[PDB]
Amino acid sequence: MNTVPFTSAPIEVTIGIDQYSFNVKENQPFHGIKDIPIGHVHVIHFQHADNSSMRYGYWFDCRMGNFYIQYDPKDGLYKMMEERDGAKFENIVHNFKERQMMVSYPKIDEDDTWYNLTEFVQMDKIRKIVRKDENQFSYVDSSMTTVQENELSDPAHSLNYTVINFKSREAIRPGHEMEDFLDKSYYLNTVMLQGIFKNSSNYFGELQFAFLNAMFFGNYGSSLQWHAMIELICSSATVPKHMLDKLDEILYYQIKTLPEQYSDILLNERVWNICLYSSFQKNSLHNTEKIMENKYPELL
Amino acid sequence: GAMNSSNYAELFNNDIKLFVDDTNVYRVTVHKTFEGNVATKAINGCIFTLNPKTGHLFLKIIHTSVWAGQKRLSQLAKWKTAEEVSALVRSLPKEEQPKQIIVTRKAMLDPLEVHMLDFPNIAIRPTELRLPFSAAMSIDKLSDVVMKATEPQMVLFNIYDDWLDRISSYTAFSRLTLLLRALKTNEESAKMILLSDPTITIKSYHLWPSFTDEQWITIESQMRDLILTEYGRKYNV
Ligand SMILES: COC(=O)CN(C)C(=O)c1cccc(O)c1
Repeated sequence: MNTVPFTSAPIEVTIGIDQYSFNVKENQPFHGIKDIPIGHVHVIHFQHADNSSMRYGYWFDCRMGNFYIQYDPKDGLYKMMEERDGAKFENIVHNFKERQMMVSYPKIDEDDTWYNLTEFVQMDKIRKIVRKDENQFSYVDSSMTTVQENELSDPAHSLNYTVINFKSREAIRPGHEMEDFLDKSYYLNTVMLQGIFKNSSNYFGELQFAFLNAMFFGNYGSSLQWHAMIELICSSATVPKHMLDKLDEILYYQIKTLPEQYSDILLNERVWNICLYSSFQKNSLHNTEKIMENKYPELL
Repeated sequence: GAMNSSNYAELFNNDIKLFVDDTNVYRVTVHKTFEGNVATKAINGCIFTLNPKTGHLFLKIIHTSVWAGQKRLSQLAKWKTAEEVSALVRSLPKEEQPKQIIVTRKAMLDPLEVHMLDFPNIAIRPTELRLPFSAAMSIDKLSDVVMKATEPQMVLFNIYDDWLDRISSYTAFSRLTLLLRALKTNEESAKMILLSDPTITIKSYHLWPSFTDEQWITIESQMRDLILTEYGRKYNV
């Protein structure tokens, strides 16, 4: 178990860690988060009490270093930093742990939700989507746009997701125009899986990361990307049987974790109705279809 | 964006553009099988690709052999149309290629878009107008050449005959759409009006009769009357 400590909390803020969250009052004696499960990526995120604009946060993996947060009063936000003095951090962490100034990452033992939402997400792939190589951790916020959104403005602050575009030369073989547009298997299996992602695990990692950025930051481009990655699979007649089964598990836990009051903005009617009820894989997503129907039958 | 009454004069400016109509590409007569089931038999069709400024018509004849052993023909027809329009553009010299293609039915947008990926600067536009180009097979010489075809074939016409010697493109298009609207609403009556008196002929190199300017006014009036009529006879007004 690892710990992400705080110098202090000078402004009132709602702090999230993965799917959990708690409210911290202005100058309350908060000094961090302990008992963080090792073995998964994590995301700590923030919504200031005074400006609910800009949800922002940091993707990190406690295996890659000791990370701590100090409020920056010039830039006006909680920043993640990487301590290089391992004994300073441990003396500091222990000191705070003895004063019980930390919240405990509140994982129920039965609960596999976080694992299931981050199964294929690796820090190394996050750091290629979010380019800032001087830090081991990755900043994301509500307003950041994607490479693809930019093509249709600051490149240093972009989400470099894999561009998917169903009416593009990459997607459509000269001479198979109709074949490839109505059955995207070529583009899924040859272009993306074999060519770009190399394996389905990396494809699923990006899909899961896009969902989590949509959910935790309301990042519109990330939601576009999540839906595009689902639609490419559902609109392919030929999908490895193992991918279909795992996709069902993936989406199941994403829909299960979504706030009930956000389905209006984060869920795209056309994609889900096509994916669950018309596409090649309309019958291959029983668990996802089941929870979509018992939980959001309005959208459909 | 979509083409409508507001931007109607853009059709006759000096940017090359084509209308593409796919109504008559996949044509079937529906009949009964000996077992009393229903079957379709295809007949020859055509793509109606028209330059509204110049009248040049690229009539790609679609021979029934193109459907042999194919499934979901109505969907195939849209993709075949888009394949053939893309091939026509690639066949034209660069300075003759269109800057826009306007499809008469919105279901042609994605098919044509995907076939024209090599031409990112050719705009594919739908239209809000309800153009009567389906009636092109009511023009006797076009119907004749389609039905006689024994192989795929492109036939070139000027759908305005020699009208542009005397009238503008705007006026020629209006006359064309009036004639075709009339043939579409009551083909029998329309053809009676056109092929009326025995001193009016169709030149061998033309599609329509050789009306004087005054006779065209009379003809056009008669066609308007027919269109409103049928609109009464239909609606009872
Ligand atoms: C409290 O006054 C200090 O000088 C020390 N603080 C809390 C830090 O900067 C700090 C906090 C957490 C971890 C770390 O590695 C350092």
